[PDB]
Amino acid sequence: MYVKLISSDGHEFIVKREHALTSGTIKAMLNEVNFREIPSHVLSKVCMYFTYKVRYTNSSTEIPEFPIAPEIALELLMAANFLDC
Amino acid sequence: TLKPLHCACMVSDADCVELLLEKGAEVNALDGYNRTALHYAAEKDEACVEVLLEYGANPNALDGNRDTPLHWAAFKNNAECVRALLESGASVNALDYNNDTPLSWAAMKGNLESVSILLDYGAEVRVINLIGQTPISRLVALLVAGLGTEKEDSCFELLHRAVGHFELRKNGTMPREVARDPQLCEKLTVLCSAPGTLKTLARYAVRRSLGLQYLPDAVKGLPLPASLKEYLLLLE
Amino acid sequence: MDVFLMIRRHKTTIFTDAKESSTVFELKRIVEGILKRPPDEQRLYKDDQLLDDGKTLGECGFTSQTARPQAPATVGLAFRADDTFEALCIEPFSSPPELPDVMKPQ
Amino acid sequence: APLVHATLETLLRFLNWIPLGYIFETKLISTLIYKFLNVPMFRNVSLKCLTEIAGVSVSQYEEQFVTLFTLTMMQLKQMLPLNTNIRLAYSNGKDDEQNFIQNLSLFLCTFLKEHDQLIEKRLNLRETLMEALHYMLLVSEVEETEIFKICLEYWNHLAAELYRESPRRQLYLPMLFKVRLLMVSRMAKPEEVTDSINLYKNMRETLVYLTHLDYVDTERIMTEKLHNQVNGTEWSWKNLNTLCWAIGSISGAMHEEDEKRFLVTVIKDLLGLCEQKRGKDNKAIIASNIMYIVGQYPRFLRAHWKFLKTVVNKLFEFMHETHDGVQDMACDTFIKIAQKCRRHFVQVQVGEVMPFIDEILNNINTIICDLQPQQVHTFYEAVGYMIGAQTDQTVQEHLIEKYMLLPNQVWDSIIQQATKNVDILKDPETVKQLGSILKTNVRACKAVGHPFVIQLGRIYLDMLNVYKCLSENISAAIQANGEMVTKQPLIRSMRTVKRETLKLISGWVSRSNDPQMVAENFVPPLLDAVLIDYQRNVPAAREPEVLSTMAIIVNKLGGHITAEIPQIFDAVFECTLNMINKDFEEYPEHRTNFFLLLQAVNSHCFPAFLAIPPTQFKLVLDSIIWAFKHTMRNVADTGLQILFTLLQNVAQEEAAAQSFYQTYFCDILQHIFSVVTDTSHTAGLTMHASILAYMFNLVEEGKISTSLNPGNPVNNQIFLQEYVANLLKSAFPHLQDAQVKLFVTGLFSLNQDIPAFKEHLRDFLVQIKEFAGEDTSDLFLEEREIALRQADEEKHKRQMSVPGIFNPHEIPEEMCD
Ligand SMILES: *[C@H](CC(=O)NNc1cnccn1)n1cnc(-c2cc(C(F)(F)F)cc(C(F)(F)F)c2)n1
Repeated sequence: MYVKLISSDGHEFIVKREHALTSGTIKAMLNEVNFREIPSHVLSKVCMYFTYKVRYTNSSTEIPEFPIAPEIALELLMAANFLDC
Repeated sequence: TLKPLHCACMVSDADCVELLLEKGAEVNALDGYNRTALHYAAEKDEACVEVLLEYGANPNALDGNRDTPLHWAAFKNNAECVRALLESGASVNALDYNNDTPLSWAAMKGNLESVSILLDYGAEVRVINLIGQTPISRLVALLVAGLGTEKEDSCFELLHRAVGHFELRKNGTMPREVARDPQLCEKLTVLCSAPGTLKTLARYAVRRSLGLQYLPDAVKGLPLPASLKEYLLLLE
Repeated sequence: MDVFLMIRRHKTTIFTDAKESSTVFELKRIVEGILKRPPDEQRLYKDDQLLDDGKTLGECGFTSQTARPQAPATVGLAFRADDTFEALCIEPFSSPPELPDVMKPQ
Repeated sequence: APLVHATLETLLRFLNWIPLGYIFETKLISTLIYKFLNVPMFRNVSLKCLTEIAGVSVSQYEEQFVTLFTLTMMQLKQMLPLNTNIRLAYSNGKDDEQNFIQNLSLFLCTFLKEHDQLIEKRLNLRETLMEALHYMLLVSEVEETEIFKICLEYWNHLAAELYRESPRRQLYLPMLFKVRLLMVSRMAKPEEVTDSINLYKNMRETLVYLTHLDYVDTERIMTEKLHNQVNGTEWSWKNLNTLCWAIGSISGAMHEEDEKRFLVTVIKDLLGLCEQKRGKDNKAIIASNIMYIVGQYPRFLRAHWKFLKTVVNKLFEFMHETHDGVQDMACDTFIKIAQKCRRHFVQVQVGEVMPFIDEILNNINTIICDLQPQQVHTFYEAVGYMIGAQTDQTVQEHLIEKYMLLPNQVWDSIIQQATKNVDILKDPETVKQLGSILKTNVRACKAVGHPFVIQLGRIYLDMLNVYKCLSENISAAIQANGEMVTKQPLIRSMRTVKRETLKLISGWVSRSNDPQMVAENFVPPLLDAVLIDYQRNVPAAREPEVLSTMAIIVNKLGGHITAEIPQIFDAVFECTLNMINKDFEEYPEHRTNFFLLLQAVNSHCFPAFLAIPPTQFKLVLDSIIWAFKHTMRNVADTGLQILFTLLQNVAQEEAAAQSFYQTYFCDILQHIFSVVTDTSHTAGLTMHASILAYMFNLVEEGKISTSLNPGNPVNNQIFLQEYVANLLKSAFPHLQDAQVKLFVTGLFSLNQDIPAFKEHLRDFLVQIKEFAGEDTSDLFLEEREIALRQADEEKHKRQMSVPGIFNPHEIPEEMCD
C-alpha cells in the first residue's frame, strides 16, 4: 500500500504505491527504494509532483500551475530525467 | 508620404540605402504612415536590415500601432530578418497597443522558422493579448480552419513543447470552432486534461530563468548532460 | 473538501490526505498504519502548537485552499518514549546549490 | 492658315482611298512632320493623318514605315519629353493638349499593333522601341476611359502575341512587369460582385496572358499588394476591392500546387486583415472580398474539405447579417460552391460520420430564418444541386422528401384551409404564399432534375385544382369590372400563381425520361385544367405560358400525344392567331409561343394535321404564310423553316399528298416568289432556294401525279414554267421574253443543286437591281453575317485553349469529383 523512498542525505519519504508508480523508473524497479544522487529538497518536490499528477489526471477543470523555484529547477530537471516523469 | 530612404528599402537594394546613409541620412526619420525605414527593411530583406542597423537604426522603433520591425519580420516570416533584428538588441517580447508580441504574430500564421528563432531568443509563449488570444490559441484557430499543413503541425508541436501546459477551455468547453471538429477537439481535450510531465515543467522553469538570452549559448555552460542540453532547446 | 498533508518527524516524511471534516484521531490511526505506533503515544503539532485529538481537522488551520497537492501543509509528529514525549524535531531538507550566474536575474 | 487646315482635313478624309503610290512615294511622309506637326495649329490633325498611314498595313515599303516611325518618335520627343507627367497634363490640360495626348496614344497603338515585328527586327532602333513602350505606359496612367481603352487594346495584343509564340519575349522582358502592375492596379469590376463588360473581359484576358508568361512575378505582385493593404500603407476600400478582383480574375491560370500556395497565403493575409480592422463597414467589405475570392477557385475548395466546410459554415453565419448586400453575396457564393462542388456534400468525407447534406437539411429552418424570399429560392436551388448529385436512388428519394418538408407542410396547410373554405384563395396573403411555394418548387425542380417527379406527383393533382380555382376567380373579376381589373395587384398575384404552376410543369417535363408515364399520368389533367380556360379568357387574361407548356410536351411525348393535338388546336389555335395576326407589337410572347407550338406539332406530330378539319388546316397554312411574309427576321425564319418541314412531311402522306398539292402548290409558290422578288427577306434567300428547288423538283420527277391546270389536262412541267414566267413578267414587265424564258429554264434545270440554284437566283436578282438604281449589297447579307459568325467561333475556339481566360463557372466542362 505504501512505498518508502530514501534520499541521498538519508531523508525518507513514504508515499502511496499508486502515486509512486507514476514514475516509470520506480515501477520498473519495484517495498523500498534508494537514491544515491537525489537530494531531499528535490525528492520532496518529486513526491509533491506524484500527488499533484494523481490528483489532476484527466481533470475537467483547469489544472493549477506546479510551482518550481529557479534554484531547484535544474536539479529537478535532472531528477525527472533520471526517473520517467 | 514616404522619404527616399524608405523607397530604397521598399525596392530592396542595399546599395541605395547604404549610399544614402553614407551622407548622414536621418535613419530614424518617421514618414507619412508613422513608420521607419527599418520597418520596410524588415518587411523586405535582411541586407537592408543589416545596412540600416550598421548606421545606428533603432531596432525598437515604434509605428502608429506601436509595432516594432520585429513584429513585421515575424509576421512576414523573414527568418533572416528576425535573426538580424534580435542579434542587434531588438525586444523579443515587445507589446503593441493590443498587447501582441512578435511571437503572437508569428504563430497567427504558423510561421515555423520565425517561431523557432523567437523561442531560441527567449520569447514568452504564456502571453495573452487584450481580447484573450494566445499564440497557441491563434495557431489552433488556423488549424481548425483547414488551412494548416505539416509546417503548421510542426509549429504546434514546437509551441506545445515550449509552453509546458496550456488550457484552451473556457469554463469547461472548447471554443465553438474547435468543438465542432471531432478529431482535433479530442486531441486538444486529451492534451489539456493532462497535468504535464515533470520534465516539461522543469524545462519551462529553467528556460524562464534564462529569459532574454541566446538560449543555445546559455545552456552550453550548464552542468547538464548533452541529452538534457538538447532537451532544453526544444529539440526533443 | 480534501486537504493534503506532509507529516514529518526527524528525517521521516509521510505524504497523505484527509477530509477537512476528519478528526485528528483518524490521522493518528493512519500514522499507526504507517509507522505502527499506538495513537496513545503520538501527538501532532501545527506550527509548534499542540493539537487536541478531539478537534476536527477542518476547524484547525488546515484548509483546502491553504494545503494543495503541489503545496502540502506540514504537520509535526512526536512519539512517546520511556513514558515520556520527545521534543518536536524536524530535520530541514538539504539546501539547494547556489544559482549559476547564467540563471540569475538580469 | 484656315485653308491649310481645311486641305489637311480633306486629305485625312480622302487618305484611305488615295492609291498608296501617291502616299508612300512622294515627300508627304516627311512634309507632314517637318512642316505642320511642329505647328500646334495643324498638330492634331497632322498626327491623325500619320495614324491613318500607319493603318495601311502594306506588305512592301518597309523603309518608309521605319523612317516614319523614327522621325515621328524624335518629333514627339522634341515636343513632349518623356519626363513629363502625362496624367497631370491631361487632367489640367486644355482641350488641345488632351486631344494631342489621345492622338499620340492612337498613333502609337495603331503603328505598334501593325508593324511591331517590322520595327523590332532593327537592332539600331531597339532603344527607340523601348522609348515608345515607355510612352504607352505613361499614357496608360490617364484616368479617362477612352485613353485607357486605347492603351489596353495594344497591351492585350502584345500579351496575346507573346503568349502565342510559346525568343521575342526577351525583347519585351525587362518591361512586362510594369504592365502586370497596371493590370493589377487598374483592374475593372467583374460582373459578379456593354462597355464595362468588354473592359473587364479585355483586362482579364491580358492579365491571364501575362500570368501565363510568368507565374512567380504575378504571385509576388499580388502578395506584395495584399501585404501593403495589411500593413496600413496604401490601405483603402477601393484598393482592396481592385486587388481582390485582380486575384479572382486569375482563377485557372496557375497550376494546382502553385494555386494552392498562393491561395493559402492570400486567405491567411485576408483573415489577418479582417481581425486587424474594426467596425462593421470594414469587416463587411473584407468579408465580401473573401466571399468573391472563394467563389472562384472551386478547385482549391474541392481539394481541401475542412476549409470548404468552414467556408460553408461562415456563409451560413453571414446569411443572418443585416448589413446591406451581405446576404445576397452569401447566397450567391453558396450557390456557386454548391454547383461546382456538389458531389462533396452527399458522399461521406474523411473524418466525417455522415454526409454534410444531412447536417444542412436538419438545420435548414434555422439557416434561412432571416432571408428574403428570393434569397430563400437561391438557397433551395443550391441545396437541390447537391441533392441531385446523389447517385443512389433510394437515398436520393429520402433526401428529396426531407428537402421539401417545410414548403410541403405550408402547402398542405393552405390546401386544407382551401378545402374547408374556398374563399381563402381570395386572401392576398394566401395567394402570395402559394406563389412563393411554387417558385421554390420550380427552383428545386431545375436543380434536381427528373427524380423531382417524387415531389411533383405529390402535389400535381392539388396544384391543378388550385389553378382552376384561381382561374374561376379571375374570370369573374374581369366579368364584373372589365379588363382594366387586370392591373389590380391581387389579379396579377393570382396570374403569377398560374404562371408558376405552368412553369413547374414545363420545367419537369423538359427533363423527363419516360414519355409513356408522362402521357398516362400528367397530360390529361393538365389539358382538362388549361385548355378551355385559355380558350374562354379575354386576350388580356390569357397566359402565354400555356402555349409554351404545350410545345414542351409535344417535343417530349411525340407520337404519345398525337391523339390529343386536335383538341389542343381546337382550344388554342384560332384564338391565338386572331390575337397575333392583328398587330405586330401587341403580344410578342404569345406569338413566339404560338409558333413554337406550331413547329413542335409539325415536326413531331404531323399526322395530326391530317385528322384536323380541312378549314383548320387552311388556317394553319395561312398562319405559316403570314409568318414567312412578315418583316421581322425571326418570324420569317421560323415561318420558312415550318413551311419547308411541312412540305417534306406531306411528301410522305401519299393519300393526302395529291390533295395538298392540288390545293396549295400554286398558292405557296406564288407567295414564295412574291416575297423573293420583293427582296424584303434577303437574309432568308438560302431558305427560299431550299424551298423553291424542292417544289420544282416535285414536278420534275412527276410526283405531282396530276395536272395543276384546273380546266384541262396538261404536262405539269410546261404549265409551271409558263406560270412562273408570267409571275416574273408581272413582277418585272420591262424584262424581255427571251431573257425570262432562259432564266426560268436554267433555274428549273438547277433544282438538284441548292448552291447552284441559289447562285442563279442571286445573279438574276442582282441583274434586276443593277438595271435600276438599287443597291445589291443587301442581297449578299446572307454571306457576310456567316463569315462574321465563323470569326467568333474561331475566337471562342482560341480562348478555350488558354486556361483562366474563361470564368470557372462559365465553362460547361465541369471536372469529376
Ligand atoms: C473576420 C475574421 C474572422 O471572423 N475570423 N478570423 C479567422 C477565422 N478562421 C481562422 C483564422 N482567423 N472575417 C470576415 N470574414 C471572414 C471569413 C469569410 C469567409 C467567407 F468565405 F465566407 F467569405 C470565410 C472565412 C473562413 F476562412 F472560412 F473562416 C472567414 N472572416
